[PDB]
Amino acid sequence: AVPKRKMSRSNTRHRRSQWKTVATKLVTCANPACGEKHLPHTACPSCGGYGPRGDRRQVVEA
Amino acid sequence: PKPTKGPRLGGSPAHERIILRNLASQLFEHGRVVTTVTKAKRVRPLAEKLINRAKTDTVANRRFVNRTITDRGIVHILFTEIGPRMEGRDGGYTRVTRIGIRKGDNAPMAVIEVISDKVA
Amino acid sequence: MKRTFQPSNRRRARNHGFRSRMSTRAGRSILAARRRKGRVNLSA
Amino acid sequence: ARVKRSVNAKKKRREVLDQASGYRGQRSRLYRKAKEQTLHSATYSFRDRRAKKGDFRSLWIQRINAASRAQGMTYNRFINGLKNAGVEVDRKMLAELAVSDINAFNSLVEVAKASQPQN
Amino acid sequence: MSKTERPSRRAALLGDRPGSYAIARHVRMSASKCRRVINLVRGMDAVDAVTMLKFQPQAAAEPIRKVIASAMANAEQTEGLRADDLYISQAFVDEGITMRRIRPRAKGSASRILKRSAHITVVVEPKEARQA
RNA sequence: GACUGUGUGGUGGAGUUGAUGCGAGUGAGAAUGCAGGCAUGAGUAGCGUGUGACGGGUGGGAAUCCCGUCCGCCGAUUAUCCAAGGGUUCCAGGGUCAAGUUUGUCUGCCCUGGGUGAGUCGGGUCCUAAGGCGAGGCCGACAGGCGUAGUCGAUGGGUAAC
RNA sequence: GUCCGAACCCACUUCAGUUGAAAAUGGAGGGGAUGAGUUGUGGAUAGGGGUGAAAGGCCAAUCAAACACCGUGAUAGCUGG
RNA sequence: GUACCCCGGGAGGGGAGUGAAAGAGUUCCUGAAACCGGUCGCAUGCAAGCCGUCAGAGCCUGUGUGGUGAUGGCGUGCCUU
Ligand SMILES: [Mg+2]
Ligand SMILES: [Mg+2]
Ligand SMILES: [Mg+2]
Ligand SMILES: [Mg+2]
Ligand SMILES: [Mg+2]
Ligand SMILES: [Mg+2]
Ligand SMILES: [Mg+2]
Ligand SMILES: [Mg+2]
Ligand SMILES: [Mg+2]
Ligand SMILES: [Mg+2]
Ligand SMILES: [Mg+2]
Ligand SMILES: [Mg+2]
Ligand SMILES: [Mg+2]
Ligand SMILES: [Mg+2]
Ligand SMILES: [Mg+2]
Ligand SMILES: [Mg+2]
Ligand SMILES: [Mg+2]
Ligand SMILES: [Mg+2]
Ligand SMILES: [Mg+2]
Ligand SMILES: [Mg+2]
Ligand SMILES: [Mg+2]
Ligand SMILES: [Mg+2]
Ligand SMILES: [Mg+2]
Ligand SMILES: [Mg+2]
Ligand SMILES: [Mg+2]
Ligand SMILES: [Mg+2]
Ligand SMILES: [Mg+2]
Ligand SMILES: [Mg+2]
Ligand SMILES: [Mg+2]
Ligand SMILES: [Mg+2]
Ligand SMILES: [Mg+2]
Ligand SMILES: [Mg+2]
Ligand SMILES: [Mg+2]
Ligand SMILES: [Mg+2]
Ligand SMILES: [Mg+2]
Ligand SMILES: [Mg+2]
Ligand SMILES: [Mg+2]
Ligand SMILES: [Mg+2]
Ligand SMILES: [Mg+2]
Ligand SMILES: [Mg+2]
Ligand SMILES: [Mg+2]
Ligand SMILES: [Mg+2]
Ligand SMILES: [Mg+2]
Ligand SMILES: [Mg+2]
Ligand SMILES: [Mg+2]
Ligand SMILES: [Mg+2]
Ligand SMILES: [Mg+2]
Ligand SMILES: [Mg+2]
Ligand SMILES: [Mg+2]
Ligand SMILES: [Mg+2]
Ligand SMILES: [Mg+2]
Ligand SMILES: [Mg+2]
Ligand SMILES: [Zn+2]
Repeated sequence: AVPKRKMSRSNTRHRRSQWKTVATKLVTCANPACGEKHLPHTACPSCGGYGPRGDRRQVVEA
Repeated sequence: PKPTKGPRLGGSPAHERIILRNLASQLFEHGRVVTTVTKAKRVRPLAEKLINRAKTDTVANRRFVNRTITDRGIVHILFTEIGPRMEGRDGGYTRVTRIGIRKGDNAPMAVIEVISDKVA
Repeated sequence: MKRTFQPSNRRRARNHGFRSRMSTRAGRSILAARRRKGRVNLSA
Repeated sequence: ARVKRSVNAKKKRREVLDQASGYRGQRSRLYRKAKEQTLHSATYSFRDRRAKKGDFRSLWIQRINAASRAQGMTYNRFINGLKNAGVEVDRKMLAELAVSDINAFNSLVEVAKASQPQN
Repeated sequence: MSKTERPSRRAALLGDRPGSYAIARHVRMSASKCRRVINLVRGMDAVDAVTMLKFQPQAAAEPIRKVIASAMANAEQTEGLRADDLYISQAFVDEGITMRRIRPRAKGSASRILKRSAHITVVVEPKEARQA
């Protein structure tokens, strides 16, 4: 099949506006010495650590 | 252990078997490995089965582990270092932690690592 | 598949070469016409 | 004497695009599509400037009908009564009286009632 | 008739208000794909925006993040503002030069390919201007 | 009415207004019209048979570059060497606009410099085949056709290294 | 001008492709496979002509008369503008 | 033909300089339309719309005219043939 007619501006924009992305949320690193933003349930790219203020196990050597 | 339900890694179940076995071998070789989320979570059960089998050291057990792995050096590592490291552990010999994503293809990445500290 | 052009330098020179064109009066007039037009390649 | 068309050509295009400066879609952006709607717009405006007389007369007649029926008199009898009484106040002023000066309209209704043939 | 108060990007975007801006011209990516991230980043605090764009998975995040950082630096240098009290007042993506290329297809046909490009503009002002 | 102001700005930077004549490549919405630019479909289909994994390195940036280790694939060919054809793609160093159906620090790409050595190898300097040309010549209004003596022409003969 | 069967040559069936990987192919089978075989290099035949184990087939990816240029801005009681 | 400085790997931009002019910065005179966007005003999620037209509230603006337009009526494109 082929598009019979050129789609109107209103309809094209109605469909196109739904092509979007949500913002990444980010969470503050539990390490007091780092305090950076990292993905939830993900090792902090700055400190390379994971876990609550206590645990704090190293995950990434960075 | 349990099969993978959905489509297999590497475009073929035989290749998935090869991938999981090699990935477990590399995990045992290096202690830790960054291997994306799905591969790590799929290799965890097999790796823990192998570690549990290696927790008790007999010639028959070493041959059974060598059925998998197939690198006797890695078998020696598993039966000498990893095995005795888990004398008191009742399972859970490995852990997986997410790292981020790959820039090239947005693969969610994670590191799977054998437990290092002694339970006692 | 096998396409129309199958190169052969010897065949090309024998067919569309300068001496081939000079052999016949039609080819000489072709060279003259290409000289009038201004082609940098008078022949193959 | 070669002549380039652009300077003279753009004038009608600017005129039409200005005339079509509230239209939806291509009708306000493209000269050819705006031109087609301006033909329809002109035809509709000419037709409606002549239908406006009838529309407003109908509105006046409806309002007069309502106001006179409030006094127990139909529009036809009211108009016949005014015609017989000889009061040539038209549908328009009568409707304005009905909306605004209802007492004057009611006095006219009484005039029409008295001027009825009573037959 | 040409004269004084000649137009400028700063005059058009800020107009005697404090703040600065930055333009990345001829970004070798599509304008729509840049807008997909511009819409998210518009209106945010600048530091939050750049930290988020370090984690945004789209490829448009990197050029937009660099533009925001450049605008922040321009503000810090030319108006004494601090990076932590700036917010992205404006942000938009216009279209730049497009290159026509050819992709061969079946049966000897050639299909047009458009390599698009974008201009990214970010305007940062002090957060006190948000309620003004 | 086609249109327009000797109203008032903006942009712009070198011409041009009114009167009256004169001359027209003098007016576009259609020709499945021509050229360019740009939408629509649409962030959609596709990304050209396949098996990669990991450790380390480089880097502003790495699934896609380098190194290593596992693993897999071809093996009458996914190996090696020629001819034809191509023509500098070869090597070293620098580069990441473009090109590469993604990324790219990488390249058969770009830039700069460099690289091919024969008495014996493959051709010529030797030989002829098919066929071509052809002194004179014969034939043909002209243009030309054919052909003798000859002279070319490898895909063959001849020819001294491992 | 034997038989079975790779290379090689072919193109019978089927499926896929049919904006294809490909302007005729790919997968699976299939015919010939010492012969009227197949293939490399060079050569010969040219458009009312060539060649044709003959289908009006083929003669540089559309041949009941190739292609290019010229007569030429052919002509069209027709269609469009 | 943009010294120098800043963000940036660069590209690009921000200051500053040159110039009468740099929104004349080499893709460089003038810079139209399609097309793509940011901002602001109004309308719009009970509605059947050749998209206009006539009537018309409300809001915005008042640069006291303009913008928008709830709602009612009427209303089947352009060209060719
Ligand atoms: Mg719809
Ligand atoms: Mg199952
Ligand atoms: Mg897949
Ligand atoms: Mg198998
Ligand atoms: Mg050919
Ligand atoms: Mg009634
Ligand atoms: Mg002026
Ligand atoms: Mg082709
Ligand atoms: Mg005059
Ligand atoms: Mg004309
Ligand atoms: Mg036109
Ligand atoms: Mg066109
Ligand atoms: Mg589009
Ligand atoms: Mg999608
Ligand atoms: Mg679709
Ligand atoms: Mg789809
Ligand atoms: Mg798809
Ligand atoms: Mg593939
Ligand atoms: Mg690959
Ligand atoms: Mg390797
Ligand atoms: Mg094999
Ligand atoms: Mg063998
Ligand atoms: Mg050579
Ligand atoms: Mg070179
Ligand atoms: Mg080259
Ligand atoms: Mg090379
Ligand atoms: Mg690329
Ligand atoms: Mg390189
Ligand atoms: Mg190199
Ligand atoms: Mg001799
Ligand atoms: Mg001879
Ligand atoms: Mg002679
Ligand atoms: Mg001789
Ligand atoms: Mg010779
Ligand atoms: Mg036989
Ligand atoms: Mg062959
Ligand atoms: Mg058939
Ligand atoms: Mg079919
Ligand atoms: Mg037989
Ligand atoms: Mg020949
Ligand atoms: Mg027949
Ligand atoms: Mg043919
Ligand atoms: Mg004929
Ligand atoms: Mg004639
Ligand atoms: Mg004619
Ligand atoms: Mg017709
Ligand atoms: Mg001056
Ligand atoms: Mg200007
Ligand atoms: Mg330009
Ligand atoms: Mg300009
Ligand atoms: Mg409602
Ligand atoms: Mg109805
Ligand atoms: Zn941290």
